[PDB]
Amino acid sequence: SMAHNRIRITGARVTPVAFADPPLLNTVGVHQPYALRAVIQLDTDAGLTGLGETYADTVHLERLQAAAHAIVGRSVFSTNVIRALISDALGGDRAGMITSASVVDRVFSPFEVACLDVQGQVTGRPVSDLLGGAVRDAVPFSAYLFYKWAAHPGAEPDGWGAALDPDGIVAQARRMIDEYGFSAIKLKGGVFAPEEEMAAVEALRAAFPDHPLRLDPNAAWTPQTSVKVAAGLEGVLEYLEDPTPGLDGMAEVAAQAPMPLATNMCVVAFDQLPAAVAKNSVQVVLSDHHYWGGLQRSRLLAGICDTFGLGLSMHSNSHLGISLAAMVHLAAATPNLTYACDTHWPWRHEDVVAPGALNFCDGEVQVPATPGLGVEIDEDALAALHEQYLRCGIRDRDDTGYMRSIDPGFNASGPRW
Amino acid sequence: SMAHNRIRITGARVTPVAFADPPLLNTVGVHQPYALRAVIQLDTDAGLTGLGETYADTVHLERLQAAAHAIVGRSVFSTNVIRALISDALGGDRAGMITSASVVDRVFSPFEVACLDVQGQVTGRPVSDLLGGAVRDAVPFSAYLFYKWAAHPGAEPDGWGAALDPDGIVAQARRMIDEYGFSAIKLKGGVFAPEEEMAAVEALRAAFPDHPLRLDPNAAWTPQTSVKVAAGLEGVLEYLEDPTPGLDGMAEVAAQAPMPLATNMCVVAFDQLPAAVAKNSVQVVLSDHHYWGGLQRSRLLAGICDTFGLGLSMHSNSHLGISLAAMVHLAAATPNLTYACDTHWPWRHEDVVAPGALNFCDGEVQVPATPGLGVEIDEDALAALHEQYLRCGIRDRDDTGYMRSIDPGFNASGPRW
Ligand SMILES: [Cl-]
Ligand SMILES: [Cl-]
Repeated sequence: SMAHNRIRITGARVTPVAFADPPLLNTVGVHQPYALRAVIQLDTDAGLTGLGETYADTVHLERLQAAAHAIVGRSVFSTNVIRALISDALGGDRAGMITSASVVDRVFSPFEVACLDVQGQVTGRPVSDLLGGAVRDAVPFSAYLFYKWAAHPGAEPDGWGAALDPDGIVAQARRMIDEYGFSAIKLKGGVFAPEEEMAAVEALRAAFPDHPLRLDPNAAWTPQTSVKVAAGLEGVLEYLEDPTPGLDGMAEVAAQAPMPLATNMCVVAFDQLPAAVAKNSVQVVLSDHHYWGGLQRSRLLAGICDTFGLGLSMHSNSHLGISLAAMVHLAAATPNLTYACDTHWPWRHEDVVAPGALNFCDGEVQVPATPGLGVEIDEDALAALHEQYLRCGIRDRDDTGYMRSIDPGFNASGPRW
Repeated sequence: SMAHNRIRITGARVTPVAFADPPLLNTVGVHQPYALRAVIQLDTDAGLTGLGETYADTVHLERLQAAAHAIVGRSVFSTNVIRALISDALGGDRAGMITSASVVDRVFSPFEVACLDVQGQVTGRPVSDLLGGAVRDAVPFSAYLFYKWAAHPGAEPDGWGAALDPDGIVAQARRMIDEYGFSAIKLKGGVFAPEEEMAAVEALRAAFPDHPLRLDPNAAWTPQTSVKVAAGLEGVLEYLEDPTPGLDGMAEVAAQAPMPLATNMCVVAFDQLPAAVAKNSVQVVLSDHHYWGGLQRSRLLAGICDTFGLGLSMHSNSHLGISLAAMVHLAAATPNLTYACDTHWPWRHEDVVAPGALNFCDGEVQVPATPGLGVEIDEDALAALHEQYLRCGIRDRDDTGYMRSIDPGFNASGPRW
C-alpha cells in the first residue's frame, strides 16, 4: 500500500555489536577476544525494515552515520543514486589500496544489502531473484582452519584446544567437518615456517583424501620461497592464496606455480582489476560484498572475472547471520562462483538474527526461498551483543596491537620467509 | 495471486513484422524498402505477458522457436537459468565475430527483456528499478543522418528527399531536429569520398554550432586515410566510430587521432573485450542490448567499460517501440552512459505498441514510471505489420543483395579509401 507507488527510506539505525572470538593466529598477530560488526536496520515509510552488516571500527561508524543521513528520502530501488549520494557525503572520489572509491563501497555495501532486503520483502521475492535468480539450491562453504592458542591470556580455554602443529590442525579439521560437513578446507598460514605449514597441508590431505585444499599465508613469503612451496604442494592445493606481496611478485610466482594463485589482498577494488589483468598476477579473485560495494556490484565483479578468464571464490571476515544470508543469496545467483566460499562461521557461537534459516548440512547452506534476505533481527540478541560491545571496550580491530599487549616486542614484519 | 509464489513461463509467441524503410545508403549497399523485426510475447501462468523485440532473419526465427520451447516452465526471475537453457538448446559454447556465445546472447536478449517486463509488471516497478534504478529522468538521443536516394526504384519518393551532398545532409538534419529536437548528430559515412564526408560534417558544424557530432564509415577507410580524416576534423567530432577494420588498425589510428575512437563492430561480445582493452584499440564502446544479451548483461558491459576506462554510448538498428522502451530504461539506469544514444526512430513511421509512452521532446525520451517496460502491444497494428511481413516477401536483411538487384556489378569492398 504505497502512496505514489513509492517506498523510500525514513532513517537507519546502526548498532555496533561484539561477539566472542578465539585466539586465532595469523601472520600479523592474534584475534582479539571479541570481533566487532555494525548492524544496519534500514527503515522505510512502508514499515518494512531491511538488514545489512558491516565492520564497526570508529571511523567506519562515523561514515555510516554520514551515509545514513544522506540517503533519507530515497527509494530503496534507487541503489545507483544512493551510492552517488554516499559518495558526495563522504566527499569521495566515487593494488590492495583503500581508495576513496573503496571507502565509498565499504560504506554503501550494508545499505545496498538492506535495500535489496526491502526490495525482496515488498515484491515477495527472495534477494537471489533480484540478482538474476538462483542457479543452485545450496551454497558450499569451506572449513577455515587456523593455528591458535588454547585460550586468550588469563581466560578459560575454549572447546577447540590449541593447534600449533599438523596433528592439532588435523584435529581441528575433524571437529569442524563433523559439525558442519564442509567438503573443502582452507588453512590460514604465514604463522609457522613454510615447511611446517606444508606438513599440515600434507596431513590434511592424508586425513581427508577427497577434500579440496587451500593455503593462505597473507603475503608472508618472498617469491622465491613461494615457488618452493608451490612446487612442494603440486597436485595438493586447489589454489594458493596471496603467497607473496605485490602484483609483480604474484605474477612471478604464478608463472612457475603449478596451481592457480588466488587473491583478496591485491584486488579489493574495481580500479585494481586492469593492472591485475595486465600483469597476469592471479588466476582467481576472491569476491567479498562487504568491500566491493554490496551484492549487485559483486555480481558485476563476477561478470568481469568471467569475461577476463579469472576464477571466482569468496573471502570472509568474522561475521554474523545477516552477512551470511547475503553471502548465500549472492553465491546462489552467481553462475561462475563454483569454489566453496570461505566463512568464519564455526568460530563464533552468537548471532543477532532469529535462528533457523541458515543451517549447514553437508558443508552447504540452502538458499532461503522467503521474501527478502530471509533472516530477521532478534531484538533481545541484538541488545545483548550491543551491550557486550559497550562493556568490552574494544573499538577497532587490531590483531597486531592486541598481540603486542601480550608480547610488547612483537612486529608485524613481512615477508617473514 | 501466484500459487507457490511462482510466476513462470507457459509459452512464447514470436511474430515477425516488416515496416517501411527509406533507401538509406551505407558502405555496403542500400536499405531494403522494408526492415524486419520479431516481436516476442512471453506468456506466463499469472496471465501477464512481457514484450521483447529482436531481428527477424530466417535462421534467427528458427533459433527463437527452439529457445521458446526450451524455457517453458521457468520463473521469469530465473534469467541466469534461462540463458543456460537457451545455450543448451542451441548447442552453443555458452573481434566482431559472432561466436556461439554471441549467438546465445542474440537469442536470449528478447526473452530477457520480456522477463524483466513481466518482473516489473508483477512487482509494480518500472524496468529501470530492476537495473539499479534510474539516475536521470530522460534519455537523450542523436539524429542519425544518412545519405539517401529520393525513392526506392519505381516507388513514390518519400518526404525526406535525396541527400547526396553537404547541402542535402544539412537539410535532412534541419527537418529531423525540428521534429525531434536531437541535440547531437551522427553521420553514416563510408558512402562518398572522405573529403566529401568531411565537408558534410563541417557544414553540419556551421549549421548547428553547439551540436556534438559523430561520424561512422563502418570501416570503409585504411588507417592512413583515417588519420588524415581525424586530423582534418580535430575539435569537430565528439568521437570517430569504426574508421578502419580490425583491432590493430583501430589502435594505430587511435594513437594519432585527437578525438576518441568508438566501435560497435570490433566489440560485439564479451570475449572480445580483453583484446580490445589490451591493444588500446578504442576509447568508447557502443552498447546494444539486442546482441549483448539483454538489459542486465548490458549493465555488466557498462560496468566493465567504467572499470577499464572506456566511454559508453549506444548502437542502434532499425527498430520499433518495444526496443525503444528497453533502450530508454537501460540508458536511464546507467550512470556512465552519458553520450546521446543512436536511434533509427525518425526513419520509420509504423509501430506495434500503443502510442503515448515514448514521445521525444528536445531530443530526449522521459523514462516511463509505470510497471514493466511501459508499452503494450496494439494487436491490430501487430497483425497489420505481420501481414506486411508475409506479403512483402523479404526474409533476411541484405543491403548488398538489394543493391545488386538494382546494380548487378555492385561490390561491398572495403576499405574503399
Ligand atoms: Cl528516490
Ligand atoms: Cl524456474
